[PDB]
Amino acid sequence: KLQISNTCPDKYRTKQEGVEYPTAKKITYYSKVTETERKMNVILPVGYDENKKYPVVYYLHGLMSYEDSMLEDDSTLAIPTNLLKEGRAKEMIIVLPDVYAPKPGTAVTPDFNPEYYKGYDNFINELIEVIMPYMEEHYSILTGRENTALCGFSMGARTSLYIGYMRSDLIGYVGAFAPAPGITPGEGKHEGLISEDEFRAEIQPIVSLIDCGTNDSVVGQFPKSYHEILTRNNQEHIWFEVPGADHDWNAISAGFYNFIQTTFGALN
Repeated sequence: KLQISNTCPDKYRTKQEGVEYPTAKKITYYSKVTETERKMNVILPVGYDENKKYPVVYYLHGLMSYEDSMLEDDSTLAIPTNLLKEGRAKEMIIVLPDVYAPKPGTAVTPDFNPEYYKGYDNFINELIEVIMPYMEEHYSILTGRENTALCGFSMGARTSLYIGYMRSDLIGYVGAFAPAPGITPGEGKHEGLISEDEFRAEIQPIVSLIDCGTNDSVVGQFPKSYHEILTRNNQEHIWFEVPGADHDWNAISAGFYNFIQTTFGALN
């Protein structure tokens, strides 16, 4: 079945000569959840045909530079196309949200702190009440958990795990690349979104995947702790480490490379 690569080969995370890659279009929309105008990038597949329907991956940034964050390295645009060429991924639509979606009147400046993190926690409502309906009503998409993936980096990865397990009925594929502390209680001090024994779902993700560099200076051993908790709870998932990598694009690209090989039935 799947052969997990601890490191992403350069050929897949970089744009190859003579290959066409998809492009991002920035969408401005209104959110009834934040009561503000917001933005997201939508990346349609090459040769997008409105007479076909496509599965969707939502890819969540961490504390970086909002919806453009995951375009800073070419792995996001390159990996799905490069796999597709070898028959190793499905055609898909990629959405890059602005994940910081605080309730009205509660926005604070970015801080590695639970108060700022509340706006990431609220993204569950932005995704389900605003962005998913936006995508269904503006693009030719396949709906349902078998056609819906959610992945992210750092605070975006914590948020992907949280939404992926709390709403596994909507999300079939969950990818967490170096997830941040605080889904569960841990030591600043995180009181936890949920208890360790609560970190599970009544319906399993089709694929759940977590990676981390072995030298991550920002989230440390918290991804491994999530691996350990999910194991204790028999929530099957893929866990792997990226040798020598820090909180960086080597860890992210290895995560996205392995994740996209699994999404939407690509392994058959």
